[PDB]
Amino acid sequence: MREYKLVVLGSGGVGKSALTVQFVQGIFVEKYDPTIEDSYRKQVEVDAQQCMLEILDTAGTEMRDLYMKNGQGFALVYSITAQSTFNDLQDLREQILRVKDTDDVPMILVGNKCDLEDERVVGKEQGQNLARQWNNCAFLESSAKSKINVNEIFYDLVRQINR
Amino acid sequence: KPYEKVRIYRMDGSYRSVELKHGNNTTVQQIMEGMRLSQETQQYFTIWICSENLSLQLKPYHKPLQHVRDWPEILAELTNLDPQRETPQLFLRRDVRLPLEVEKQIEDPLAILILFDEARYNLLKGFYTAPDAKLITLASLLLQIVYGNYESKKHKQGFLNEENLKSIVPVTKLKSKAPHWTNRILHEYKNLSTSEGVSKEMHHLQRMFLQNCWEIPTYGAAFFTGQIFTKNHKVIPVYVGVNIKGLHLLNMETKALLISLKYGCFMWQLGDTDTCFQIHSMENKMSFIVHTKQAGLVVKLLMKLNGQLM
Ligand SMILES: Nc1nc2c(ncn2[C@@H]2O[C@H](COP(=O)(O)OP(=O)(O)NP(=O)(O)O)[C@@H](O)[C@H]2O)c(=O)[nH]1
Ligand SMILES: [Mg+2]
Repeated sequence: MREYKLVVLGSGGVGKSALTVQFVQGIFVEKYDPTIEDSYRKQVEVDAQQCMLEILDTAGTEMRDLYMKNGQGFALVYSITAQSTFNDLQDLREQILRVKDTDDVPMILVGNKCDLEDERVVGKEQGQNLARQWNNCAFLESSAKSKINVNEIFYDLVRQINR
Repeated sequence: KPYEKVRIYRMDGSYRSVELKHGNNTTVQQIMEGMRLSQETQQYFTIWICSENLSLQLKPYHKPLQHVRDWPEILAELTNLDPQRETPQLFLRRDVRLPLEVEKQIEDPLAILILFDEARYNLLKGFYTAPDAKLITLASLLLQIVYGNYESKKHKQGFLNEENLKSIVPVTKLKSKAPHWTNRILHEYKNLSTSEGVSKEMHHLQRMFLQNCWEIPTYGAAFFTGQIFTKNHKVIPVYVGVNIKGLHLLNMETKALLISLKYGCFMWQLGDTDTCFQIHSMENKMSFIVHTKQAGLVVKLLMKLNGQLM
């Protein structure tokens, strides 16, 4: 069983912990409790093999260079509800490429809170546009609350690490 | 801007970082407040300090970072261990005082998964003695939980190899017993998956696993280390297990259950030397002495857990 070091990055309140906890524990985290640094472990099956995922759930309110050095795959999460969180991701993408010293880094752009259509600020096509800008990066809109595209975030990173 | 923090681990190797608002003077109770746990989830667990060869439950008033600092001295007081090789970490684990009657009514998914992870850890390490049938049932539940539904295409043949078995049976059974259980394990696994009466909700399956662990004699035990002399008094290193049911001795090397005594059926006496305690077993006229510098801790816990029992 191969181990996969995944890192969930993004600004405060976007749902990094909620996505990670839904994926790992099958629980929706309702209360907002700002993360300092949490790590989770989860065995899953991807492409006919058992994989042990070690998922680092990072602080969004604000060790980062180390996370990027060690990490094999990165989920860059914003909330479709908050423009600033979408804006903040460009610098994180650039930081990862710098630390890795390559464009060839497993990555996925995640527009979370897609159950909140009434509060949407960042259009889906703006998310798609950013992903294309990023060398045709993987992109999903997700909901930790509705269990929409939650597993798919982490499975896609595993597949990317495997190529 | 600046703050101090500590990682609180669980038995699966996961951790949560918690803010230390009073530095190394922060207490266990304060750290428990700092977790992501409801007043629901919190009462079942507390902070333990654990290295490779000693794990101790801390009191709510202890300052865990000071226990980490003082670990060499603690090891010298309570054991004869190599201090250099013991580097302790702080863990969230089941409170040894948690009554089984309370645990049996727990419905909270997070509490269940935390208890489940810890129980699985104990099972795989060999600290749960049980008949083959029980271990097979536990293994089948682990397959459902970890791998999902049985599929003939995936599981019927060439699936339960020695690597796979390591994750679902005790390490003590891997070489001589487990290889002969594969068909029995696969049968129960298939039966779980195809039985619509069996809920496949994760927390339901995890609770079923716990339900099968609750009658195991050493369930929820705090373990201490010691020695007994055979009744040419050859030394046998032992684990002393103390839980809400009573006292349990395991052979340290084999994890074999040497004796299991329920509260009300035995008495104890702290040795006047304080390097041991004596046990007197009833309807038996049989007695034994366990040598350990944790004797004081063992007797205090026995008193507390016996005292809890109605
Ligand atoms: N409606 C909805 N709410 C969500 C979703 N994901 C997270 N939330 C909510 O948004 C709040 C923040 O979520 P959380 O996962 O704590 O965000 P975070 O990115 O980990 N914040 P930090 O960086 O400070 O640790 C919580 O109240 C949570 O319930 C979602 O998909 N839909
Ligand atoms: Mg968080």
